[PDB]
Amino acid sequence: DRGVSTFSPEGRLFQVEYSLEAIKLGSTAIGIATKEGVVLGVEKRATSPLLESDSIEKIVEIDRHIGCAMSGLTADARSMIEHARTAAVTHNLYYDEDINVESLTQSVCDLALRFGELMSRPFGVALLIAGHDADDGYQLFHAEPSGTFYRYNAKAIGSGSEGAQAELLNEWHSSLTLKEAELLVLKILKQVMEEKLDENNAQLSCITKQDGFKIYDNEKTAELIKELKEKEAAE
Amino acid sequence: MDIILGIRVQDSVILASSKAVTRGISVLKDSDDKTRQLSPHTLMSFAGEAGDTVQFAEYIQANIQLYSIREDYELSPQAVSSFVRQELAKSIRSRRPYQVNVLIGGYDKKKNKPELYQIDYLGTKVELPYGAHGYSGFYTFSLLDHHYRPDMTTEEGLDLLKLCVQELEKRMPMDFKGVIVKIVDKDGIRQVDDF
Amino acid sequence: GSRRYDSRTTIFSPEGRLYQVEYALESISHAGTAIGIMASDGIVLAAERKVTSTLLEQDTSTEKLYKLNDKIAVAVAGLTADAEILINTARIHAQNYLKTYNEDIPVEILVRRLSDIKQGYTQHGGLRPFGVSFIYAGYDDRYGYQLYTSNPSGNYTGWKAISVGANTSAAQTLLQMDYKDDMKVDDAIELALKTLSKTTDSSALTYDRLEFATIRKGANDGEVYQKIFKPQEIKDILVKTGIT
Amino acid sequence: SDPSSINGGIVVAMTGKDCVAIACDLRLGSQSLGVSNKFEKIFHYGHVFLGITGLATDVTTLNEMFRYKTNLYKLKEERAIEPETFTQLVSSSLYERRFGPYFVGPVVAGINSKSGKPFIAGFDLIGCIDEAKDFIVSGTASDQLFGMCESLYEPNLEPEDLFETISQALLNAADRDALSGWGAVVYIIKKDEVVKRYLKMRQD
Amino acid sequence: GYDRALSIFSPDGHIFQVEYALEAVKRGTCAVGVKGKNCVVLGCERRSTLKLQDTRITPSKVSKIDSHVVLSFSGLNADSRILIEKARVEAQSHRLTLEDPVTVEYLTRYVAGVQQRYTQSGGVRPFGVSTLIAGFDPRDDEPKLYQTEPSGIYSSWSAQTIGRNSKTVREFLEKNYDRKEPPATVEECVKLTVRSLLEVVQTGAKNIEITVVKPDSDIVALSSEEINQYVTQIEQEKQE
Amino acid sequence: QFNPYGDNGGTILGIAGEDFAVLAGDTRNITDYSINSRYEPKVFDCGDNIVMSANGFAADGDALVKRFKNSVKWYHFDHNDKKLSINSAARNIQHLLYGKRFFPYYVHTIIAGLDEDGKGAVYSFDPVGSYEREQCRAGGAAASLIMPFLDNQVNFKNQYEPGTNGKVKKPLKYLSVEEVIKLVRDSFTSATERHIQVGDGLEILIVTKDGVRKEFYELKRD
Amino acid sequence: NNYDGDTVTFSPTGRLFQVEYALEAIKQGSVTVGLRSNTHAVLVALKRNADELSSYQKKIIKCDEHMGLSLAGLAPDARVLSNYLRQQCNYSSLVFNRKLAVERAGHLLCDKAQKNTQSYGGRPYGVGLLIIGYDKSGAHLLEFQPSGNVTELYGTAIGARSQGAKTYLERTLDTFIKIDGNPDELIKAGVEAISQSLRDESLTVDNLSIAIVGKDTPFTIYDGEAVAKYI
Amino acid sequence: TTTLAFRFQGGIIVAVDSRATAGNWVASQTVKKVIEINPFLLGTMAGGAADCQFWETWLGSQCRLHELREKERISVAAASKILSNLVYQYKGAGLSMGTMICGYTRKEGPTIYYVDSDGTRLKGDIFCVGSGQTFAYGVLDSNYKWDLSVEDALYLGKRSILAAAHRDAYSGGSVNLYHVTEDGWIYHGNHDVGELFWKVKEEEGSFNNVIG
Amino acid sequence: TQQPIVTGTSVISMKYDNGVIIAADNLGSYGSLLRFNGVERLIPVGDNTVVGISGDISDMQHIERLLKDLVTENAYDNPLADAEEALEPSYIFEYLATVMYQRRSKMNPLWNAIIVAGVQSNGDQFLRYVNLLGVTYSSPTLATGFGAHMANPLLRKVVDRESDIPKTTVQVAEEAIVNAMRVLYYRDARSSRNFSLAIIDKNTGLTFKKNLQVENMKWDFAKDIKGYGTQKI
Amino acid sequence: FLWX
Amino acid sequence: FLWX
Ligand SMILES: [Mg+2]
Ligand SMILES: [Mg+2]
Ligand SMILES: [Mg+2]
Repeated sequence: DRGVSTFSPEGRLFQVEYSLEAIKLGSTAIGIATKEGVVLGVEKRATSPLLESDSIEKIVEIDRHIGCAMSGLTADARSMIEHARTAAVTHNLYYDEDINVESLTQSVCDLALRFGELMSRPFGVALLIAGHDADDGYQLFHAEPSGTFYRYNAKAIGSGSEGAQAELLNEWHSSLTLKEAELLVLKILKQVMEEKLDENNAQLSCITKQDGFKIYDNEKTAELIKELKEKEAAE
Repeated sequence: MDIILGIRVQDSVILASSKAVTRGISVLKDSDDKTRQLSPHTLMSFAGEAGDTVQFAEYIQANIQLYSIREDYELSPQAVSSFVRQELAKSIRSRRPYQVNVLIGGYDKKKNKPELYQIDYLGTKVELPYGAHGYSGFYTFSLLDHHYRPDMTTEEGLDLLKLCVQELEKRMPMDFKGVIVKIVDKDGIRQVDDF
Repeated sequence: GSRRYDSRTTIFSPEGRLYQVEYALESISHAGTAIGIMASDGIVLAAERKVTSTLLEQDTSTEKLYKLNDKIAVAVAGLTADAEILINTARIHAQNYLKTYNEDIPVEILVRRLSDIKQGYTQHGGLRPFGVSFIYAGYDDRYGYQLYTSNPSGNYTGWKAISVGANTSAAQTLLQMDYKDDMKVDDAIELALKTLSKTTDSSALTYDRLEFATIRKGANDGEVYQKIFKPQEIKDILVKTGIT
Repeated sequence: SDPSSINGGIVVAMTGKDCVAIACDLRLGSQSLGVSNKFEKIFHYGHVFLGITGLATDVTTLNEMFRYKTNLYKLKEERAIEPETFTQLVSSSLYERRFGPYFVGPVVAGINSKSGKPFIAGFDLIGCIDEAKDFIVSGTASDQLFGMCESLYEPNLEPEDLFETISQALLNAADRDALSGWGAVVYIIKKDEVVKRYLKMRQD
Repeated sequence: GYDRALSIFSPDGHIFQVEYALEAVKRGTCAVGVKGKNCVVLGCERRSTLKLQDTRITPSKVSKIDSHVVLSFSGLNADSRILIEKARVEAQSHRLTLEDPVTVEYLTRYVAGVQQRYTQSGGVRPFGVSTLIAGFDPRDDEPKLYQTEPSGIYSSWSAQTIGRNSKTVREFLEKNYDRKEPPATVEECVKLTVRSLLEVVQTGAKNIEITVVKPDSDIVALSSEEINQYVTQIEQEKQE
Repeated sequence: QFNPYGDNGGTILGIAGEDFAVLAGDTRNITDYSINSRYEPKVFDCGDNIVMSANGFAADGDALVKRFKNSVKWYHFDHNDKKLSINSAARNIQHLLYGKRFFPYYVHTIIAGLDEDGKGAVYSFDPVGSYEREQCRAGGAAASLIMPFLDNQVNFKNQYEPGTNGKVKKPLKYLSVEEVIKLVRDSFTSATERHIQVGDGLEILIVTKDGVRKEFYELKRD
Repeated sequence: NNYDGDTVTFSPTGRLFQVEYALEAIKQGSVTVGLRSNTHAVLVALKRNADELSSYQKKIIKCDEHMGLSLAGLAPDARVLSNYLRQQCNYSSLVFNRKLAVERAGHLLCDKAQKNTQSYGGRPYGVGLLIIGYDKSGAHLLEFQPSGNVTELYGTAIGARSQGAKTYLERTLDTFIKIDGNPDELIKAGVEAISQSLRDESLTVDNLSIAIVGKDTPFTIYDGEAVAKYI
Repeated sequence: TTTLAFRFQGGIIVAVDSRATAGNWVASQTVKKVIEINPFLLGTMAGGAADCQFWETWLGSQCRLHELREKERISVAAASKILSNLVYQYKGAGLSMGTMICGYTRKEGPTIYYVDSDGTRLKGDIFCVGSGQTFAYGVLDSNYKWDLSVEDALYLGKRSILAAAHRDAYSGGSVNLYHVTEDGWIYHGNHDVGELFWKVKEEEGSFNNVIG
Repeated sequence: TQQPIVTGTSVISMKYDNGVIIAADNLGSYGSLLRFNGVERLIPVGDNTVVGISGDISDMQHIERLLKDLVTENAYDNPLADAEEALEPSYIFEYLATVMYQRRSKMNPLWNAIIVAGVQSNGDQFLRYVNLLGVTYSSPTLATGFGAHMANPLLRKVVDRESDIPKTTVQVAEEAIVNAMRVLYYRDARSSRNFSLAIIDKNTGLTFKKNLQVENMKWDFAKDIKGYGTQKI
Repeated sequence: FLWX
Repeated sequence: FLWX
């Protein structure tokens, strides 16, 4: 075989590049950052109709001011979330304040490369970390198993990512309302999802300064799906 | 903690345990149950150092409950007492030993016999017809030596126990706020609500 | 580094089998046959010694049948050295249980722990598994007489009659043919020998190539006796049944 | 807070003509308070007898420990341990805990099955072996037992006579010690029969 | 200590050791879970190539984790024992610290966490086991059925099957199980479970095990005759 | 036997205004009946408009200030040069102090600065890290002399409105920086008179939104 | 070929391929320029974005009040090494009340990178660093390579098309070395240098990252509207 | 220090003094001896100021992690047992903590747990903890009924601290009142003993030992 | 936990206009026994620093080795080891201060009182004290042991505050130090007549003076002292 | 050290 | 201990 921490002739880590392939196979996850808040949406993708879709937890609370959406080997994300939650709470205990979204992301990304021959392989999951802090306002971060993270105005990860990202490029502007962003996530998810989009196979969430991180009810998302379809037919 | 008694009669084991929890010059509580059910037919009363008593009781309870699930079988009172003794026998040569004294009252379903075990914090185990811990023994042992018969009924055992509590309420310096009484027999564990 | 020379003893095949467990079982299939038969009033353990030499000391020998405590014995099939490591562990586990609970260890608990050790060598540690299959013959006051087998996979199962080692396929067909539930120990002794006699790779079954043991309640009143048969006692039981 | 004299108790062993005797009291107390009048201090592993005085939690622990060790011995050796060998095992085991010892006064008694020779031995808590032709004493009334044994004892006593001598040695020694008595047990050990007798003694 | 990374990524982004563990599950005897209105039923296949077995002492396919939660599995039997033991210990540990028995979701999430850890720990191979974990939360009458698999992913199921020919019995359950109206009674739920196993098993003799779990730690395993009555009833209705 | 602790004497004093805060300390360092230094500062600018003093055992005092200054530096590195708020500093110091709960820092600690609303703040700590925000706190050898004077003159305790029959209290009001420095100077001259470990010099660090200013005043040298 | 499996294996010509592959990760990285006078040292870094919706990867890290670097290659490896420099700079301060010499900083990075190239299991660092600083012997610029080779220079550049900026600085050497007591003019020379490494893209406001340290200037980074002056 | 918490028809009443001492030196009169762990959980402090303040702040972090992990507010039993299991690990090290964990949950209802540093954990309807506990008990026990109104219960809690604040040298400053309902804890203000004593004396006609 | 065995007594020092002076006697006491008479307790580090050590001599000899090793380590990969990157008094002090406080915190102290006297590269006078507790302080005059009680009072009559340092010459400062050493010989029972003195000047550099003796002693008045009160003979 |  |  060959080492786990081996460089390719092109100057990339084999195991990191192979984990990126695993993330492409994962269900779609989309994040959009506005001045009124950050929206996170995911494809649930139930393998069978007997599986109770509401038990598919691919959007997750880290603190009241930080949410998280995942794509890839979602089992790997459990210990990453556990670390993020502990980092957020521990920082509040030491400094009596909310922890910066960037500092939380950086803490999660420090796990990423702690693998070799520490854990046996890199994580097979990418995270969209959305949040708000007083300093840099509403933020969306893409945290990879490479240990790298980029800030994004909008970002799609998973199987339909390259198609969804090209769509987010055209649609996003710096004056988007929260309601516009919600519809935009639903619109782009419906385009890249195999099965037809409804409230049971797709989940919306947002983080606002006022109300913090909230996962939307199936009732609330269903009204936004109905609002979306009417507006597309209206021209 | 202070007063824990045990009387093995013909067909049952009876455990009486004082209700007072005192710290300094204040009786904080007067309704404390100083017992844990280890298994359906095995009950353990405990007395000693604050914190250590409950921590040790619940630790033993967890281990016996784990054994019960694993083997789908209830450990004999003899087996439970031998396990508890060995835990205390380890404890005494630890950095900080459990300062907990216990009575184990059980009904062996295989033998159809009640069994009472007295174990101190050193890991000193004895099977007895009647047992006590702390200063209680200095009154109750001589009283039971006189009045106890091996073929007594549960009702006779409760009257014999009332005689012990009356003697302790008369001659003991501290107010222990009465006792909670529990019977262990072939039908399991039940609490006498009016004592 | 050392990665180059690692066999990777604890991995799955594309088919979802454990290579080293499968190959260890292949190893055991060449070992001398061992039979266990459980009757209503006792258990028989019979085992065929691996191609004996005429200058081997037969009376002061122990290859197949080992004592774990006063109530439990095992028949071995595979590497004797590997078996003795596990037997010494099992003997200690039995005494640990007695020390803790002041009661003789129930047969299944001892078997499960020995089977859990074997399981470990298939899931972690990067070591080869133990090339050993056991037949556990024992008695406890819960289930009475019990026959078990364990194998390098760390999987164990209960039996009325079972064989391990060589020609188990043939042995299991003959046991399945002549076994019945209301069987006595003396009948089970005869079945055990008749089975080995037919499945043996040798020309004729003789006393010097056999190890034999019974676990009866044939002691005095409600207590169990283990009898590891002496050479002369195997010679007598072999004539009595009319095999020689 | 002297571990050796919290629970109290005594053991004595004597040799006779082709026989040994070992005897112990039945008291277990917590200093002044008598708790149990059934606490036997003599155990046996095959034909080898061990009496243990001192802290009762260690008496129980060591009994369980030697049962464990003699059981593994028998499985590996395929024979019962002999008194001379068991004596060495007791000594090894006690000295293993040299700087955290068991607060005990053990006494080995038994007849070697091969030679037929009567054998007795005593130990301190640290494992030092005290071998004797005549008698071994242990416990809270060891002074009393030394006085009784040294006067009463004579060599080559018959089993029935030896029984009287060891019984009177234990009883009279126990009645001069506050922490000993409350009943007594005497083992008479011959080559291939063992008689166990409970003595009638004053219960104070 | 043995350190080797056995579970690693391949060029196509697969972890072959995790996928080969699923093959071991696919080889294992069939196990089915069906949750009704007021009960969950765990049905298990037992291969009939083993006669002269002792069914008194042979490890049962359904294991109690606590008095209110049960765990069946498909795959390597020896591996299952390690997960069951850990789950049983965590069940007692939870009662000790939270002063409350585990929820079915919590117990599932723990077992799933253990399976996941063995997919990115050095020196270990993944568990060749998928589990069905069923029961009732303390002081709750809503039935719970969860599935775990070697990767460490877990999820809640109205009804689910795992093991050999599980795709056939999942096909059956997918058309025969109504989400709007689950089996109203115990009899209905057990029958649908036995029916689903009779698509795959062979004979309805000593090949089917059924365990019924009801609220407030009410778990009972059905005997041969009890199960045989359902088999006899289903076959007579079939001939139509 | 070796005693790891010593007493270096001196006394410190923190007062909070509306839009400012002062942290004053004498510059005398002593052991037993000997003067070690007449000018050894123990009130430090720690950056981010936080001033700190750890009075008692000077070795433990310097160690703590050193560790907190270092804590501020790493807060900048780890959180994108974010300003450490006085409330966040206070919580961080609690964890520093309680870290050595079983071998304590033998010092009394006071920090001063502005809260996030721009208002004057003083926090005080026990040796093992129990802390509390206050308008007013004296610490060290002469704390028992100065503190009751501050209660009377800053918080207007036991002072009633003349002719109200002791029914209406003297109303609380913020003091000017001029009035606060008068109380600090009178507090220290009084302490110097009656405490042998207090004197030589007084160093005041004043914290406004404009930064950290210093003032020095002579004290009696006997 | 057969000798690139790990860092512990030499090739028949005496090459360490895993180190050379780590060196390759730098060439793929975005361009960054370093240059100094006698009074000031300047870092200029071209930041790279994933797309138009993404932020621009921050290239410049502060190590102390008098020292910091720019990175090209694996950013997480730059974080590890920068964190190690912060600790060594900090150790020098607390223990010796002494600002760490820029030369010792280089020696410490060299020895840390080397250990990863001689041991089984580990891997080389996949990043190159330009360390600038002002210490007791004036302004300094270092070039770190993950082979362990550290080099003190007047000016240099690393990353993609770095040869353009490196040729310009080699020509301009005599001019920019004597920009003493003028920060803005030394930056302009650094911004003109990095411009020689541009293809199709030009320097925008959220694209350009400049850092400076000097005689009466702590290590400070300029991003966003602060660098608009120099476009 | 004097802290009390008692259970009645209208929920839980929690009352504490605000005095911190260093021997006979009165360190502070303005100490917060109640920590609001969450909207339905209160923690009281007695003993070592640093020990109580640190570990009850830490308990709040552990309770937050519980509701993040389990998507459900922690039980009073579980919250109290985290703190009791923590101090038990430090038993013999010299932590000094007398603590009441007071709160409401659906499954438990209003619940009070006493937890101290020698590892004692007790559920109960009435507790008084601190140097002035006996003074508080005297007034509380002699006036306590289950059927007290919210108004009367608040006053009895306030009056019981005032009683201890007066007699106990190591208790005083001010009274901090809390009321815990099914809807969570409600703060009922800071009451300076300076004004409260004379106000109570005059209106109630009590404290006849004092020169009026 | 130690107890000091072989010990050195007072180290005294002060600042003057251009530099610092430090002095210490050449005695190693063994309790009341004046055992060793050839002990140097002033240890120069480079040409700009002198470390004066009192207390346990075994622990002093350990600190000598640390400083000797510090000079070697500083020279490693350091082209400016004898120029801009030479060891400063402030660096040498902060190192010792760190070690002293670490050793007290591990309950195994170096049983010493240390004064680091030197001149910084910018010409500033450096004079700072550290002891077994890790306590540090600076002052125009510093002294250890009996020196703190008897030397400081005499040295503070010359330099009472900061403003007095520019007004104090090396002649005046040295005279004060030599006078203080005589007073310590009169009154310290664990002192010797023989001592070493070091001047670190920002112009003339390091001047190390060995085998100095206390002289101009007043003993004559002793002949007039008879008995303890009433005795006339 | 404060007490409460 | 036994002594000699
Ligand atoms: Mg006892
Ligand atoms: Mg008596
Ligand atoms: Mg003064």
